[PDB]
Amino acid sequence: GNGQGRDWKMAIKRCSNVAVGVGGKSKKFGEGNFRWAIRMANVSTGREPGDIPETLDQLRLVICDLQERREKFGSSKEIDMAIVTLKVFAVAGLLNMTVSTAAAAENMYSQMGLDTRP
Ligand SMILES: *C(=O)CCCCCCCCCCCCC
Repeated sequence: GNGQGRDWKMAIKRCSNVAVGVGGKSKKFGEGNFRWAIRMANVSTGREPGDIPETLDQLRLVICDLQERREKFGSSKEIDMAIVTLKVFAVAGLLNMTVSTAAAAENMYSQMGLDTRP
């Protein structure tokens, strides 16, 4: 609540277009949503609530971590969603990509060899 950033406001505004439901009709991301993901995923990774990086490396790292934990534990829609959120935001943010659906973004991150397994 002090300083602002280009990639920050640009990422959020763009994320609004991202289709979390995957289909191209409502159910898109946003400010509150993006926060709910990073916030939850943060605590899940035994990391303080003040986790707000600004590098594609930091994002891809958080994913691999949360994935590893959620993996050995099984699978959870909640945590799963948070992951896909940080993914689309990372690509559509750092890469300023126009992710049509959170699902597509995650597919690219993994397809490129960033996210462990599909
Ligand atoms: C005042 O409102 C403080 C909150 C503003 C934080 C700025 C954004 C910091 C960078 C986070 C980017 C997300 C990376 C996954």
